Amino acid sequence: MVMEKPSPLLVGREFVRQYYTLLNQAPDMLHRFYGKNSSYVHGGLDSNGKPADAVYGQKEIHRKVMSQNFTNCHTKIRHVDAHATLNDGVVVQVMGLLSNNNQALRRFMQTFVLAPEGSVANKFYVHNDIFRYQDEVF
Amino acid sequence: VMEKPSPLLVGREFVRQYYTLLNQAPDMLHRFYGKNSSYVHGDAVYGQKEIHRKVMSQNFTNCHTKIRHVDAHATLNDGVVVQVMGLLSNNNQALRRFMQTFVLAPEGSVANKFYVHNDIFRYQDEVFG
Amino acid sequence: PQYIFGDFSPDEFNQFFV
Amino acid sequence: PQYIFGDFSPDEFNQFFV
Repeated sequence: MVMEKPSPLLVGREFVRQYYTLLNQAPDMLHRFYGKNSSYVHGGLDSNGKPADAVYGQKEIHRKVMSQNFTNCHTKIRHVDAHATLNDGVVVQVMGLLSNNNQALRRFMQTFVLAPEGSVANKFYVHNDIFRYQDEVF
Repeated sequence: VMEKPSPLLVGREFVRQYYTLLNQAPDMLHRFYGKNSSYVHGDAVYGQKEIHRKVMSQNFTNCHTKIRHVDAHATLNDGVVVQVMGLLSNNNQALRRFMQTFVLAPEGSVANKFYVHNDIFRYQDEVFG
Repeated sequence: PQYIFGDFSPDEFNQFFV
Repeated sequence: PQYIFGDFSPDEFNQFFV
């Protein structure tokens, strides 16, 4: 009954659909993916012309998501690649289009790291979430 | 809490070394990787010998990089995950916007020393067609 | 939905992810 | 480089990284 480690690509494509399903349906609940040492960034520019910084931990991630204005978010996933990494982790690379409150779709580049939770089988958490729009950066 | 290195400083140091070498000697790129490293430049190849061949088949000539942003964070088991957003021009063809994802794992012995456990590259133009 | 990705009770999962 | 990456001798290091 001893198993193989789960397929990285399948793990990655099912997480990415859950992630973007929740962002549209109840983004007050995105915080549930994240742990104590989880990094999060979702685009943004500062006072200078310069990309905005990461926040750390559940409660900081939650208020950060809340302060963004996720209303009837629409997503198109153009690219998903996933590979085993350290400690039976999965690294996921995503490129797509995102629109908030039915404004224009903007192109994006994202990287996730999923860590085993270790409790049940097939149970993961998001250790890292790096999301950047292409316009704010290029 | 062991005075872990700064992930950003580790990130920016690896990124200068990588693109410096990609330009100056792409032959030597395989020296970043271990036996269980995965590599994609748009099916994955694993380990130094297979990665070296993949490198060579992509003729890296007078290869010019423009990095626009770099994000590095600490990940599982003392790793650093790095997303790069840049432009690449190979043999003075038109600069093409790319995304690259790196995972950097500690060698376990030597201090301040890392190898590349994951390398994923993708041109954005191939994806938004 | 073969994989679980955060802290969710059973219904929360079958509200959002089935 | 206070930080080493991959498998290089100090001689190769000087030629490329400094």
